[PDB]
Amino acid sequence: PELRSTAMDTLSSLVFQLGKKYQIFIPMVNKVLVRHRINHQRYDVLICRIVKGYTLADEEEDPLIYQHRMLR
Amino acid sequence: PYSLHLDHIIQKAIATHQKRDQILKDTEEALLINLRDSQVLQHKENLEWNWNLIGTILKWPNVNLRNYKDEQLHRFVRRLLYFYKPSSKLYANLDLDFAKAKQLTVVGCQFTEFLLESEEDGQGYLEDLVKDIVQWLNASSGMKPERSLQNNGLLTTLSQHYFLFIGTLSCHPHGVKMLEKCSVFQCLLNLCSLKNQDHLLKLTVSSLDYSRDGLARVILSKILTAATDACRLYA
Ligand SMILES: Nc1ncnc2c1ncn2[C@@H]1O[C@H](COP(=O)(O)OP(=O)(O)OP(O)(O)=S)[C@@H](O)[C@H]1O
Repeated sequence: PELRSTAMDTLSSLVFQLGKKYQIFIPMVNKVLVRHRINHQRYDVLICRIVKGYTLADEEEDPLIYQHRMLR
Repeated sequence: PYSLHLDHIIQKAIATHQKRDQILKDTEEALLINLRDSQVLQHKENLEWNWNLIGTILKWPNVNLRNYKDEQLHRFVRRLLYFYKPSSKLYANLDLDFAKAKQLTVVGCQFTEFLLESEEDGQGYLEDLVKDIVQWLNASSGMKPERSLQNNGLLTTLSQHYFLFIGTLSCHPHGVKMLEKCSVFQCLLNLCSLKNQDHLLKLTVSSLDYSRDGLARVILSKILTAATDACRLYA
């Protein structure tokens, strides 16, 4: 019950790289999330943009390309 | 797709191809936390809002202003409406090559479809928005004797994206009804005949939806049969 926030931040930073490749894992994690009433705001933003579409070019993108384009 | 018109076209084609052949609840608490952290209701200053959180409130499944009758959500949608209207001169004045330009347009499209997601409670905002859009387009097209010339404001600012809203208003079956409740299709029909502005026909011919039979194909046929030769070639 104490490692919830750090694991959710790590999970959000991991699913930021994965695009639609994480959509198969969402009903597996959602059981554990609703079982212990775990709410994370950035993870909610990311799965809202994963399940319902945001655009077509940003989903399933190489993360090194994003890090290079945001470093410049 | 780099653009946002072709993105909506491909998404609509994939959606109808999926629809031809066949989530969390968060009732009142997490919605209030998300609209609290969204920073819209705290201060009225634009460009300081958390637009990811706004997109997450507008694109969540079961919040649609029809089952959650809270006054804070009505304040939120009224502030977003007053920001997105071109008469208020807030969204329609930001120029191209902006830092956050595609995100505001995507949030605007999902907002004007979220307003349509409540077909019985979302008239008072949607009608005002589309009336302000057709007022701006009649003012800029040349249907008035004031100036009849604002090509320098449409071509370099985000106010050219107001066709995309009509685009994401044109896909749904309840969308064409609301679009014809105002004088939108007749406005484009009169827009088809003019000779000075060719960019507006490029904007309206690549935004509308021609999936079903209706008044959207009549505008396409009118551009294809009787228009400027360059616009006829592009159509
Ligand atoms: N930049 C802005 N963004 C959003 N609203 C603005 C902005 N500038 C002025 N406003 C005003 O805020 C109004 C919408 O606020 P409401 O939905 O009435 O919420 P409210 O807190 O009751 O507002 P007031 O000022 O307290 S009555 C707009 O229609 C304008 O009257």
